Amino acid sequence: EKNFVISDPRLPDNPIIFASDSFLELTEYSREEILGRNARFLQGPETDQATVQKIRDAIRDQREITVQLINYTKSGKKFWNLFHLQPMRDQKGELQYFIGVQLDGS
Ligand SMILES: Cc1cc2nc3c(=O)[nH]c(=O)nc-3n(C[C@H](O)[C@H](O)[C@H](O)COP(=O)(O)O)c2cc1C
Repeated sequence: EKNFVISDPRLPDNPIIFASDSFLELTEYSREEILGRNARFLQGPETDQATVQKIRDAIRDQREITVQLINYTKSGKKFWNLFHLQPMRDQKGELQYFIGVQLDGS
């Protein structure tokens, strides 16, 4: 998993708290530009709203999902993101983070 971010769903709007070096390369953002923000900044005009709903539902249900959707780099370059979400639970079985892995399928 080279490109990924980890979010903290115990903080408001599930902000990114960690972004891998490859993710920065992929997306053209600096670490400072994106930590503390929700990963939906990757979306834009052509991102399929139905697929986003599929992600929203998986987050709500706290389950794994793999979808493919149009994302955008900082300059506004489109790419096909083969995206996999995974809930991560602590030692009490309580939701603790989400990991999001991106694969540029373009
Ligand atoms: C860890 C994590 C990684 C995510 N990575 C992406 C991503 O790479 N691309 C994307 O379009 N959305 C990604 N999302 C989803 C958005 O953050 C958001 O959950 C999605 O747009 C659905 O929720 P919303 O309707 O409130 O926008 C990620 C979410 C989480 C929690």
